[PDB]
Amino acid sequence: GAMGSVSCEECGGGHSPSKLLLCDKCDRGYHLFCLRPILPSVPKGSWFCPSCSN
Amino acid sequence: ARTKQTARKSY
Ligand SMILES: [Zn+2]
Ligand SMILES: [Zn+2]
Repeated sequence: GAMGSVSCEECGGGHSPSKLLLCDKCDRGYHLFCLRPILPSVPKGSWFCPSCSN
Repeated sequence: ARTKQTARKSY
């Protein structure tokens, strides 16, 4: 089925969907390469963005 | 972790 309409909050882009991480609280999307610090690959297990990791 | 790529239905 189709992907959802999510875009990266940092760059506004919906490209590179295999690297577009969804936060397990706020559900906003962030490309691995738009995060700072940068992530080199999709993390194993549940993942939380900086605003939600607390 | 979930990504835009994985966030879809596969029937
Ligand atoms: Zn981005
Ligand atoms: Zn978050």
